[PDB]
Amino acid sequence: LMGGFGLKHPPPQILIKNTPVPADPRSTFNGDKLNSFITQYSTGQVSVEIEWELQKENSKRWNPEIQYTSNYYKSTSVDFAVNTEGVYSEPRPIGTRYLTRNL
Amino acid sequence: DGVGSSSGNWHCDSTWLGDRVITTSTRTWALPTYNNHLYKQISNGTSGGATNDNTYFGYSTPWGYFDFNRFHCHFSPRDWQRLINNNWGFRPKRLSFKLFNIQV
Repeated sequence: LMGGFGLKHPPPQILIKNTPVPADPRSTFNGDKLNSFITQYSTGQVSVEIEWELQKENSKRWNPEIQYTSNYYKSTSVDFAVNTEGVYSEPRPIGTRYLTRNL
Repeated sequence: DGVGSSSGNWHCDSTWLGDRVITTSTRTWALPTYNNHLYKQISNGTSGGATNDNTYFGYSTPWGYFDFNRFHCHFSPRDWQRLINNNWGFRPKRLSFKLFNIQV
């Protein structure tokens, strides 16, 4: 109901964790669990690639369609770009429905 | 092919294949007799109100000719939209011409 593709078997969820590294323990045995660790974090790269299938539009409409376009007039900044501070923003929401079809 | 059979069919279509598009158009025409079947000398000169810039000499014939040399002949407004929004360039390659179903 938020929109999308419903899936019985959606793309699986991917879990990631840092392995705990203990700090130096006591030199005499204690049976309690170890609560003292070295502080860590990790960084890296992630890639994702999706193949999409397209359904081409085949239409006998004579007159031109409605299209999504960018504003022609001058502006202080470009839409869908960074500003002076280096912040990327998205000006408006963009839907999918422009071309037409007979009911 | 006698008087009772048609010598062609109506083709108006566009086909978008990959790196090319093919347009085809059909129209109905009417051809009058011009000049009463005569060739005629025509001219214009400065003897009348014509200035020297507009003078000419030539001939009008008793013949017609076909002109498809405008783009709206070959493209619907929607086809022209597909072209100009999606492509960096285009050029013509080859053409075919047919003249059929004549009646005097």
